[PDB]
Amino acid sequence: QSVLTQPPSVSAAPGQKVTISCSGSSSNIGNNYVSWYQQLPGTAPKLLIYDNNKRPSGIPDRFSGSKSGTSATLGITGLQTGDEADYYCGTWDSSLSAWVFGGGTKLTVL
Amino acid sequence: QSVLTQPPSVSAAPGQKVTISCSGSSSNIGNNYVSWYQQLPGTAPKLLIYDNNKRPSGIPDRFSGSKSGTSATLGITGLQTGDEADYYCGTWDSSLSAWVFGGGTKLTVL
Amino acid sequence: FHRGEFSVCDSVSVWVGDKTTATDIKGKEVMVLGEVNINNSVFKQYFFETKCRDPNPVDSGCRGIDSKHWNSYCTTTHTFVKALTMDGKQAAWRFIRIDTACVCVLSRKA
Amino acid sequence: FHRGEFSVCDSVSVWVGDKTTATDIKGKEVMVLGEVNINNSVFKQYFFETKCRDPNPVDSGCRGIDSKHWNSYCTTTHTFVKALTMDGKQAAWRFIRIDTACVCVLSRKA
Amino acid sequence: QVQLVQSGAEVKKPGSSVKVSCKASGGTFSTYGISWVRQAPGQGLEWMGGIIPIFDTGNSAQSFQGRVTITADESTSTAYMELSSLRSEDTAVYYCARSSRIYDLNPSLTAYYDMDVWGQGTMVTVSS
Amino acid sequence: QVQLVQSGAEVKKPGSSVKVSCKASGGTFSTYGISWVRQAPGQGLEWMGGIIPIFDTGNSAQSFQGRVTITADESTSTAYMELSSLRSEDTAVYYCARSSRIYDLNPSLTAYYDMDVWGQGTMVTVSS
Repeated sequence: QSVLTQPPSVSAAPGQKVTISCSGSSSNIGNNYVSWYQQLPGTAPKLLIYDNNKRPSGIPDRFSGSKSGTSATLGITGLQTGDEADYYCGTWDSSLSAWVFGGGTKLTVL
Repeated sequence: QSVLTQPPSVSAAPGQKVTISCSGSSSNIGNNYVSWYQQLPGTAPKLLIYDNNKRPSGIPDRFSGSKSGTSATLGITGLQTGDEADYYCGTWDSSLSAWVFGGGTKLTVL
Repeated sequence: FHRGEFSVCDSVSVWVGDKTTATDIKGKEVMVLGEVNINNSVFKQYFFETKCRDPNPVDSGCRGIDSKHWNSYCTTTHTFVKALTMDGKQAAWRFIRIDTACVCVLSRKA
Repeated sequence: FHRGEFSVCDSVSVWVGDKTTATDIKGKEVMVLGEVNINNSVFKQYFFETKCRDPNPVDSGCRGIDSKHWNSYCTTTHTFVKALTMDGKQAAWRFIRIDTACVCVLSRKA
Repeated sequence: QVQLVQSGAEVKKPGSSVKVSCKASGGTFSTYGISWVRQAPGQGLEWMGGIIPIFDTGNSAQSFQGRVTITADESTSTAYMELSSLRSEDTAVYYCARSSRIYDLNPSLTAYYDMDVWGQGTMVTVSS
Repeated sequence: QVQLVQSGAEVKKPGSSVKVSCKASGGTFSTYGISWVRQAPGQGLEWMGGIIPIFDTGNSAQSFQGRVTITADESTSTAYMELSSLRSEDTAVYYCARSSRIYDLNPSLTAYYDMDVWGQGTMVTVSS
C-alpha cells in the first residue's frame, strides 16, 4: 500500500477546473515539498509541478499546485481530451530516508 | 557608561591565579563570543582571548577564558610584574549592531 | 547524533555552466566567459550554486524554530570564486559573488 | 523583516592563500599548487572558506530552536571549486571540496 | 535535447539478476542525479533509489532489503541498476530519471533529488 | 608578522575634520577586516567602525550620528578614518586594528570582526 493517499479516479467535463488531493504526515508532506507527475497511457511519467507550486518550462499556466499542512492539491484549469492521464504524488520522507509516491488518480474526460 | 560590566580594579600576589568578570545581556555575551584585551601603560591593546576560550599564537597557556550564559571570566595563572595592565572586554551587540567593550579592570601586583 | 532528518532551511544545489553575467567582489556587474583555457587544455566554466528552496518551509518561518519567541526566515548566503570575466575587450581573472547555502536568520518578538 | 540580529549558527569567513592539500570532488587527497598563470600574468591561488565558529552556540544546540521537540547542532556545508592541482606528475584543473557555510541540522525527540 | 536512453526489455527466470542501463545522450551526465523508479503493469510508482555520478554517492530504499545495486560510469555516461534474486512480484516497467537540482547536499544529511526528465522505460518480466 | 602603521598625531580646532591613516606593512591587506577603536586619556575603549577592503563594505557605530567616514585603498594598502565636525570630547587616542576572521558574512546580517592585531595609535587633540 502507498504512503501518500490519492483518490482512485476523478471525472470532469471539458473546459472546467478540476482538483486532485494528496494526504500524508509530519514525516513527508508536513516537513517537505510536493511534486506532481503526469503519466499518459503507454507513456513515461512527466514532471508537472515541483516545490509545491512551481512548474518547469513547457508546462502551461493551466496546471496549478498548492500545499496546506500534511495535505496538497493539484489544479487543472481549461480541461481538454489530451489531459486524460494518470496523475501521481511525490515527496521526500525524512524518517524513511526515501522518496514516497501516491496511489494514482485516473482523470477521465467525456 | 560601558555596555559590558567589568570590575574597576583587581589586586593579587605574584604567582597566583586571578579572575576578571564580565557581565553582558542576551543581546551580546549571551548570544555571542567574548574576547579579552591586554593594555599595558602607554601601549596599544593586545588580543589575549577570542571565541570565549581560544587564544592566539604568542599568548602563553597562563591566560584562560570561560563563558557561562550572559557572563564571562578571564583567568591569569602564575602571576608576574609584567602582567600589571588594564584588561578589557569585547563582544558583538546584535541590537546595537556594534562591537561593545567593557569598562576596564586595573590589575595591580605588589 | 550525526545524520539528521532535515535542516532548518532546505537547500538546492545546481551545477551551472550557462553563466553569462555576475556581480563581482565589489558590486560591479561583470560579463562571464563560458570557457577558460589552462595553457594546453580548455575547460567549460562551471560553478557550484546552492540556494534556498523556499524562504518559509514552515508557516512560522524556518523548521524547528521557537515560533512563540522568534521571527525567522530562510536566506541565501554567498561565496566568492575566481572566474574568467570579460571587461570590454580584455579578459580578466577576478572573484564573483555566487549563491552557496541556505541559512536561517533570527529576530526577537515583541 | 529582512535584517536579522543573528543566524541559527555562527559563521567565520577566512581568505585562504596558504592551501597545500585538499580533498577532490570524489574524495581523493590532491596536492594544491600555490600559483596559477594565465599564459603571461600570474595569480596566487586564493579560496574563500566559511566554517562553523562553534558546533553548539547554545547549550541545547543551535540558536532559537524548539529545544523541547528537536535535537540540533551546527554543521559545516561544502562547495566545489576549480583549483590548479598536481597528482604528483603535472597540472590538473579539477574541482576540490571547500568549507562554505554553517547550517543547523534537526532530529526528532523521543 | 538531453535524453535518457535505457537498455532493452528482458524476460528473466526467478532467482536471476537483471542489470538495466541508463545512458544520457548528449552531455553533462555528472551534473544530474540519476534516479530509479519501477511500475508494475496497471499499478502505482515505486521508488528504488539513485546515484550522483560526480560524487559516486548512492541511496537505496530499505524495502528492497539490499537487492538493488545502483552503479554509474562517467566515461561511458551510463548509470546501471542491478536487481538480484528476481521474484514474480518484481515484474515491472523500470524507469530511470534525471534532475539538475540536488536537495539537502550536507555531510550530516541524506542528499535527494526529484525526477525531472524520465527515460523511455525497460520492461522486466519474471515468468513462473 | 604584519604590522599596522598609523598617521602622525594631530592638534585640531573644533568643527574641523581629521583623517587618520592605517598602512599595512607586508601584504594580504584585502584579506583583513580593518577596525577603528578610540580611547580618551584615562578612559575606556570606544568602537567607531570598520571596513573590509576586498568587498568595500563598511559598518559604523550609530552613536557617532554619521560623523565617521571609514574609507580604504587596496593599491596603497592604507585604511582611512575621517571624523567630521570635531568636538572637545573627541580628544582621544585613535587606534586601527586587523582581523583575518570575518563573522556573519550574510546578505541578511550585519557582518563583523575582532581586533586581532592593533596599530600604534594616533593622538588627536581638540583645542578649546
